[PDB]
Amino acid sequence: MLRTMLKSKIHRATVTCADLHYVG
Amino acid sequence: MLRTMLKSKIHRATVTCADLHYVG
Amino acid sequence: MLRTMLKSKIHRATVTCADLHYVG
Amino acid sequence: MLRTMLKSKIHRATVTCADLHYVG
Amino acid sequence: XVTIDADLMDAADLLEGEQVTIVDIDNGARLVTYAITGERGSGVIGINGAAAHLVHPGDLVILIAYATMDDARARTYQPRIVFVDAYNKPIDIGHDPAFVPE
Amino acid sequence: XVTIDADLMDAADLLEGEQVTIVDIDNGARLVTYAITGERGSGVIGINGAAAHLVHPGDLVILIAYATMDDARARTYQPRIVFVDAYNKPIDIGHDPAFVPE
Amino acid sequence: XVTIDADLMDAADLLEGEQVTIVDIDNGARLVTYAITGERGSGVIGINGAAAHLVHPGDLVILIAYATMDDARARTYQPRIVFVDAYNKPIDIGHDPAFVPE
Amino acid sequence: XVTIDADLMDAADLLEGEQVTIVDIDNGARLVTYAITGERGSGVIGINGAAAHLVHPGDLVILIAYATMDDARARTYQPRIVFVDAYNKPIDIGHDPAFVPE
Ligand SMILES: [N+]
Ligand SMILES: [N+]
Ligand SMILES: [N+]
Ligand SMILES: [N+]
Repeated sequence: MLRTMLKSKIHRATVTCADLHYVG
Repeated sequence: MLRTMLKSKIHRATVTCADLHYVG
Repeated sequence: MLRTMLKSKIHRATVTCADLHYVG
Repeated sequence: MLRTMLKSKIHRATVTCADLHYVG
Repeated sequence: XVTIDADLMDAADLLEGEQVTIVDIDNGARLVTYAITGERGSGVIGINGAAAHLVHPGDLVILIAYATMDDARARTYQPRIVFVDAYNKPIDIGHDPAFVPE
Repeated sequence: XVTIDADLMDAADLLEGEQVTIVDIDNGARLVTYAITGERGSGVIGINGAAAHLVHPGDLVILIAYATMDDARARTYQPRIVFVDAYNKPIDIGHDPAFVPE
Repeated sequence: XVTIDADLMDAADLLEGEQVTIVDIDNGARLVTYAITGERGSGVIGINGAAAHLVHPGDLVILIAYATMDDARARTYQPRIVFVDAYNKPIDIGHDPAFVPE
Repeated sequence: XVTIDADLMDAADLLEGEQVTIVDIDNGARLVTYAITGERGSGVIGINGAAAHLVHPGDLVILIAYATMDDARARTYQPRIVFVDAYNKPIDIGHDPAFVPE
């Protein structure tokens, strides 16, 4: 039987940019 | 082949606190 | 490698009851 | 241990039709 | 959650407790829950608890379950597709999610 | 996230870090997070961070975890169903997600 | 659901029935469904049923599938990234989800 | 999606392409995407495409990845928890998702 477990957390990170046309 | 099955349920629990700045 | 695949579909089913206080 | 990884991407595709009564 | 006629669960290869996605044709709601066995032959599609905020009696819904499987198996896998009538009785069972009867 | 009384985690077979779906009876919110161990016996059901936008103190919530398993195992699998009282103390543990006590 | 040109499914390593996430550049909708094979070479990206509440004709969408795999495999895994033109014809196939042609 | 400083990906044990849940402290948005490697040491947390409908520059976000594993392994599993400063530089790495430094 398989459980789903938290493995990574980066917390209270500040978004540096957010735009509809940027791809990555 | 793998199925996804309910394994745990805690029901009609009352939320004791809920705040944006608490971490855990 | 594992893929996630559709395995069951029941379609255009009519909801017979829907209420906040029924448990199951 | 299993990771969930992106395996397929089709991007900036144009939706050719979208209707509530079409099944597939 | 969702209470499903045992006949419909069997027809669709759904086990009690199996995760199930519900999508609502009438209002577009989409949610994830699990199946609860309903009285066999009653035609019950019952929405219980929290999900009754999003799904209402008389709505047309689609019920979906997924499986995880090896790549080799997925290439030959055949889903269980159950078409029902106005009384939630199974009238057709096949492999094609887009098939409509008559 | 969600901080859960260790007694409730044990009763429900939840591990620290285990993924958990929360659904809110009062407002219909549905979200996915993970369990954090709360002080044993305190009755804490604490909603932390971002999830406090959707869940508020005094709300009635259902906490759900899922397992992935072989088809053969899923046919005999028995969930851990924990019914709690007004103080979030476990009063009944069984196999039936739809069972209600008294 | 979503009906996809068979050419696009092949280019992207999508099987019929494979789970697919759709995100909508125009309105920000995000939903999970499965792929249905569309007429090869037609350029069809068809949204059927409930999902038509959230996605509309002419919208720009991204289609995503995920795989679950062993940690060792995930470190060397290469996705199948398919860039399409204004007519939903595949013009570039590579490993980099952020690559844009010309 | 989300473009993450390579230093942060390494600190958090995230691979390029790995599925990632984003939750937004400021507005409560919750979405699922995948990680894209960002310029090492730049502090980039970039939201690209459709997700920019839900997440805005200057927002405080939490980034989460999950693993699926055998029950025996899950009982001893230790997550990788990365606390960052105002410039998205890693200042603490530990096992406790609820730990806050100083
Ligand atoms: N993108
Ligand atoms: N937190
Ligand atoms: N319930
Ligand atoms: N459909």
